[PDB]
Amino acid sequence: QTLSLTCSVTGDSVTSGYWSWIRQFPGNKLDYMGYISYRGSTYYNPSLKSRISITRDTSKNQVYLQLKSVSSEDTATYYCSYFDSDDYAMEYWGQGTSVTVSGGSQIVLTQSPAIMSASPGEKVTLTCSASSSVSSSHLYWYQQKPGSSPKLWIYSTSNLASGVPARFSGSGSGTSYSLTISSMEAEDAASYFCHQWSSFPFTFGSGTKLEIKRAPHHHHHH
Amino acid sequence: QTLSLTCSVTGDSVTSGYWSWIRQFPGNKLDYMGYISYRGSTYYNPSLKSRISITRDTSKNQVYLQLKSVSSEDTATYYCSYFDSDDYAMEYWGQGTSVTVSGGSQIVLTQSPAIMSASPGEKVTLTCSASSSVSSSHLYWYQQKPGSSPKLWIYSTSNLASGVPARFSGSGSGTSYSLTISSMEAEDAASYFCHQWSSFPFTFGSGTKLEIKRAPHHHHHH
Amino acid sequence: QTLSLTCSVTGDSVTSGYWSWIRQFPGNKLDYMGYISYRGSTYYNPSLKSRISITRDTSKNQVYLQLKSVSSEDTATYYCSYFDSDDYAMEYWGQGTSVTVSGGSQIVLTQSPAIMSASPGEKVTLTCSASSSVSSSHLYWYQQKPGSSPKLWIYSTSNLASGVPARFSGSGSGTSYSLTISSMEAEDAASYFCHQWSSFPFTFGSGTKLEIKRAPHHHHHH
Ligand code: NI
Repeated sequence: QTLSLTCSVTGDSVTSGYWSWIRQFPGNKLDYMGYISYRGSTYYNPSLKSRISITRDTSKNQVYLQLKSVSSEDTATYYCSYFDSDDYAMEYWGQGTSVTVSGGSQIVLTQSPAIMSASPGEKVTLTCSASSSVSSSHLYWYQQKPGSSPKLWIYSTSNLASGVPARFSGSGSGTSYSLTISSMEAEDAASYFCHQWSSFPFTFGSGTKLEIKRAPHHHHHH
Repeated sequence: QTLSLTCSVTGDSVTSGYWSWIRQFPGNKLDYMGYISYRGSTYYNPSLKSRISITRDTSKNQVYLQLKSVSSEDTATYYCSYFDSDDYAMEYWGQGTSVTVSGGSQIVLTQSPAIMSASPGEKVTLTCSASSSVSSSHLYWYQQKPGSSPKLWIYSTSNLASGVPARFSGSGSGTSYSLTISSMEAEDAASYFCHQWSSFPFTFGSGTKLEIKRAPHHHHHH
Repeated sequence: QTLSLTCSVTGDSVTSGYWSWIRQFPGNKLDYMGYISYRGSTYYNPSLKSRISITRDTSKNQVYLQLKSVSSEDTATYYCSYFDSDDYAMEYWGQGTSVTVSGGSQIVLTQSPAIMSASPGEKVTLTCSASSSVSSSHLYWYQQKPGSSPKLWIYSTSNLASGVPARFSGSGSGTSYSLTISSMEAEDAASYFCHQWSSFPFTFGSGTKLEIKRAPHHHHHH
């Protein structure tokens, strides 16, 4: 029983780049499966390799993911991301197709805490601990709102994607990195995953779910 | 005026299976349109048949839905689900394309209540009443969070999709089935639809919207 | 460095219509890029024209968006909408593919306020001010819930898409238009954008984010 999914984020055009498949398990732990480059070369995450096969068909203009010998373990939502660059670097993510099946070492990134509780205007600080050293220009932060696919929020440790509101910043180097918000705003109620792609295989943090309380209220009418 | 939508969840590969179109009306009442099998055979829901036409093109690797003679009544969001099995059973849903048009018997599943209000840690119990007897291994439960497409939560009455947190269980047989949560968790704030596919045509419940209160608070500072 | 995206909302079938690309910037300001018609003719928004190129391939059954000379400014989420009509008028939107890049006159519609705070059952009233006169049958209202793509809520100023709950209405003419809800309902917690397509180039309002308070509570146990 094989899993076969299609991807088609990019159009015609396109002269290079890297299509990568990524799955998110329930629990939200993100997993980097592998990629296929324009000139045909692929990379599969060792955790599989024997099972996974990424391919493409410029004839149909579709990129495929074949995950042989599936089992309830592969139940997750699958994303297909496209990545290109010179100095300018483009990154777009597909929608996530949710898959459910029935039959019942690297740089590990440690997100903490698993769920930060914040009221509005409050200063917020999230930490990501890398099980080893990671190039500071290959450390990324993604924001994900329930139902949406990951949005590149901060790239190269401290650089804010265009449009990220000023209240955000990104600190770090070597094994300890962090993201902070000068002061909540409820539009920041999401999940933040740190990402590292300097060491193969590429990894993601477990997640911090960020959500704000309501703020105080009183009843001295009174 | 015809409605023409495409689907492409599966990739190359694939040696069988059943692509099925399903629409969700505003109100969230889900509707099972029909399916097309790999070896070419189709099934259309009687409510239409004269209007609907499902087809595929392995050349473009796309599955199509043609719904002739549309009218404001067909305004809904359309999903394309793929279903395969031996003993292992794969099921993945497309994204939902939202359609809006302007011009102004079976086993009916009864969800109840239409909207359960729960605080955290509370025991929760949702009921689904079938207008007739339904095979207990063809009764399914789907969870849908606003904006997302249905996620297979429980299959065969009481079996939890991999990753469904332990606090969930599924009771039932014959005409009365139910789903319960040992104790809320706000991540359970979604909609739960029961599904039956033992009797043609296949049907879905109306929906229960599940959402939690906040929990108590006090002000004895004091 | 060019941006190349694909679209495939429509299926085979289809005898005309207009595929249009629209981007939404972080901040949510919506932007109308252009369209391509079935018989091949295109229209590009003047803000670009030199950069944008819309095309299609009936061979692959895909519609493309090529946005040459990208820069962090084009970071947004891109939608592909399909529009057809005789008297019956079909409109469906794609999913939004989120794009992020790194390198650091018309009828302007003014949404107000940028964020209305409402408790349940309350009468709500949102206003849209057009920098000039707009045909009242080319003024539209879209609802967007975080993570979802715009849903056509009201068309031709005052006509409710099928399924829009009765509590909604749409007032206006000439330069001032408005949308109202007879009484909240928390399922109305979304964003509402007014849209005008009588004058080229077509425009969208900035957005009003609509969200309800909780309602009062007391503690006289007591
Ligand atoms: Ni109180």
